[PDB]
Amino acid sequence: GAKRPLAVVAPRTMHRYLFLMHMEKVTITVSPLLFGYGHTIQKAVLDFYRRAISARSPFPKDKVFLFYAIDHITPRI
Amino acid sequence: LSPYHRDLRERELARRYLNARGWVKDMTPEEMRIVFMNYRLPEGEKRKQMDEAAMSGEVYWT
Amino acid sequence: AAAAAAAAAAAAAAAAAAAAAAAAAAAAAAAAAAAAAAAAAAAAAAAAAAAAAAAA
Amino acid sequence: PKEIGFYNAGDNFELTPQAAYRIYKQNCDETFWTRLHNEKTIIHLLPLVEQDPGTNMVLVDDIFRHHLKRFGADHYIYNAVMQAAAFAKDFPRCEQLLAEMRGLGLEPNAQSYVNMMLGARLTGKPRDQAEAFFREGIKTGAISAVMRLDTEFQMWMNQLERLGSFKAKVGYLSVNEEGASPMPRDMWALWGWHRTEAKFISRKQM
Amino acid sequence: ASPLPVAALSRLRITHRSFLTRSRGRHVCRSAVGVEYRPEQQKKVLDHSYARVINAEVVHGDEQKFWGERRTFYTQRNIFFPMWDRCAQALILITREVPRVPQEMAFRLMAVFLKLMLLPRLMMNT
Amino acid sequence: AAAAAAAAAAAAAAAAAAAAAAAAAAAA
Amino acid sequence: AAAAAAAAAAAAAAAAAAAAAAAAAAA
Amino acid sequence: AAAAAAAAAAAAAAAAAAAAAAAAAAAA
Amino acid sequence: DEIQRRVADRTCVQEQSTREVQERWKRHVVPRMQTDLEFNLSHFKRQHARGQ
Repeated sequence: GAKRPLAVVAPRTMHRYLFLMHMEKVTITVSPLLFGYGHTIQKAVLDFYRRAISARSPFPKDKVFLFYAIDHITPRI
Repeated sequence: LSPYHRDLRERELARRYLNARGWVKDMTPEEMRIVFMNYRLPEGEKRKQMDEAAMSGEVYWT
Repeated sequence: AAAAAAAAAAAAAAAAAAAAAAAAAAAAAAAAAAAAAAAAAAAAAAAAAAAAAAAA
Repeated sequence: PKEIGFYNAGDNFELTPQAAYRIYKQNCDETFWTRLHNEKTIIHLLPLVEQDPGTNMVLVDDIFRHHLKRFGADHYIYNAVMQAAAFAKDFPRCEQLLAEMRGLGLEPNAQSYVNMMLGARLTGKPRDQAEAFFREGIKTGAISAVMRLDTEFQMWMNQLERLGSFKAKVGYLSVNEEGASPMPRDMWALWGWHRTEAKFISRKQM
Repeated sequence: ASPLPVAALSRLRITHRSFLTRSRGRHVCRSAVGVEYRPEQQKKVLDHSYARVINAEVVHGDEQKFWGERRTFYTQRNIFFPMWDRCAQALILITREVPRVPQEMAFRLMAVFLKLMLLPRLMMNT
Repeated sequence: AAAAAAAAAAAAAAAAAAAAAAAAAAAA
Repeated sequence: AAAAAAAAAAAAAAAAAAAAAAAAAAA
Repeated sequence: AAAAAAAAAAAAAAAAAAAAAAAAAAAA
Repeated sequence: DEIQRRVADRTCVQEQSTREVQERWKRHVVPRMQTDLEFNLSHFKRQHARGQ
């Protein structure tokens, strides 16, 4: 639904923290059955989570939901 | 020596891969389990780990 | 074929899919063994499984 | 030698088709050969594919089957061969391909829908077979369009007709003249702003 | 020849989305390839209404302390626990032994008697 | 038949229903 | 009567079910 | 399998009832 | 081969381990593992829901 067309130019900065903006929920789905050692996208996503729920995060900690999945899911946010 | 990490096949050729480049070559494996162990780890758990029996009991069941 | 960009696979890089035992491959194979073996061995296995049912 | 490839008018090194296919034929089973290299070869084959669809399609299927038994099934390979069929003007082959994607559990990519609009177009079939592809592709959440659907679709069509194929009378692909050189006529040419950003760099840097 | 197992085909999906991205002024083609739950089962995931996917906080209460855990044992390095061990503990806990009820073992003890009592019932049915 | 009986005892009600339905559908 | 039961305990599922279809077809 | 069915088809109703009583007493 | 060898020498010493852990898992766990994980997760869900 759009009454007026979209914008043509976007501002550019570096976002150090995830902060609740217009988002009402953030879901993080990982199958622990998918597994490996060292730096992997698994580690990256779970680290996303670790950052969002950390002490210095402006994100409200009640709206972040971690989900363990059974079958072999490429971790998604 | 622990249920999972105890294998003679892969352990021997590991020792000989180390002996290849001249890492500690005078070692009987059983003194290797002695000279290398967590040194800040306390006494009882360390003699518990150096022993085959007390370390034989812990296995993933199912 | 001289320039490839970045390779991407079905599973993750450097992450292996750890095995899990599924429904049919276990159930139906157990029923197949129980089938083609005997009703004597299925009787003794019914006695060991009722042993595990009374133990449970 | 000019058979193997050369530096074309924009001073770009391009391989020759029939040079590419041979490189493929030798390196298929090589460890360093990745699934992208296959589709790169298939791409390199397209002009041949269009100028003679009968005898140059068989090569595409060699690559296809071979890729399929080295890496089971992929988006890369299906996109590629379906584009090959799109230039070879076989529509039924394209739809068949797409069905095989969905049946395999491969979720057709935005490029699969663009391939379908291309096939749909240059096989000389009416509009709205392409429009249905674009709209279905946008429902799926593959294509994301910012404008209303009609004008966006017009944009895709106008972008294809500029690009019209190798055999056509008008298009970008319809221009066959290539300034052919064994070596780029200027070695310090820039892709960037500075001399730092220069187009040609050492192979050990690249 | 399917990359997914035959069972998971009605549920899973394989998505490939390729992007041109800028790297130090240049442009590289990187794709995201992933296996994902299909849109219907996805909307059932976001609703928390979906089986086969369990909320983490029922597995071990309070993730925030679990993932946010930093090692305090004889160390002033406050580094987070490694990844491999958190994953390992998780997939240990997921896979533990549920206490199977003897009542289901009774339905299965009745299911064991199927053939014998069906042949014995078919012999006496004439 | 030991591990077959070990695995048989662990089956759930829906799983025991699946196995009985499949063993009855396969034979007779 | 004992030999038929000891022969039935040696039978498979395909065996007791095809003997079920044969005993249903015959009698 | 065929010999057991050919031997069971030649038996009477009382012999089949006695074999069903023996199969109920033995195998149960 | 230079590219993939240098990339491997960067991130690849790990999958060596990942392999033997994986097969350890398939040898000592998978055989005696439960068949149905969904009933397990259901169980956990109702258990947590009951406050127990």
